[PDB]
Amino acid sequence: SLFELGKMILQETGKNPAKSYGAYGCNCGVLGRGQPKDATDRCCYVHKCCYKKLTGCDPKKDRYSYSWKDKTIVCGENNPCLKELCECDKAVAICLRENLGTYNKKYRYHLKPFCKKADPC
Amino acid sequence: SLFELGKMILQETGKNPAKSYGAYGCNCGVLGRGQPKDATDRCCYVHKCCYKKLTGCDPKKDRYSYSWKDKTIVCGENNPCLKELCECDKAVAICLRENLGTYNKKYRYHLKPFCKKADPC
Ligand SMILES: O=C(O)CCc1ccccc1
Repeated sequence: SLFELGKMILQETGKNPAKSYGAYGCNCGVLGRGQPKDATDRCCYVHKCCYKKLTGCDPKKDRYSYSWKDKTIVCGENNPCLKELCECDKAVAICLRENLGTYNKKYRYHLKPFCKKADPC
Repeated sequence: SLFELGKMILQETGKNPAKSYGAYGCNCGVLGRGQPKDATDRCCYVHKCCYKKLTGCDPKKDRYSYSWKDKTIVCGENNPCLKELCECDKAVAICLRENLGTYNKKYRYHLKPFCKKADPC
């Protein structure tokens, strides 16, 4: 769900997930996808493209189990969809941390309706 | 559009609109409505209910003209829909400023998918 997604992003980046990534760019947080704005945004593009196959689970609401073991996100889920969902969230969390170097605060509270359409997944 | 709306909220409250009201509560900013969580959220519940009386104007994208005169938002505006929309945005801006006294930061980046459903407008 959004709870696990948020903890993962916090754990990886060390930043408040809802505040930095809840409305970042044309892809991250609320809503769907659009043309990415930078690498941080492109992380979430893939993240949502990754969500697309889970038809599945509710990526926002369905909870799942995972562990923070030696500063590594370990998905511990039986249930195919939830396991895939957890791996989606793990990936984006990692990607977000790797691209902290180009995090732009000007995209933090982006107005998404004015985003250009995204390429299909 | 979101630009005039955000400017209004800034002018009345003195606060960053996207940051304070972009994802506040179950009703402020992105998405639809849910059960209000305080007075400030309820100011956006009304705001979104007000959008539903419009006649084909786009509340998120359509620009309109307004003036900041004697510290009052004065909707100019030709085009009747745009004017009602301007009045809708003006209302919530004032309402948001009037209810700054009970603004709760813990609702700032609220997780809206877990909000309980709103009544019909
Ligand atoms: O963005 C923050 O970290 C806190 C911001 C804030 C600014 C003004 C009043 C309350 C909170």
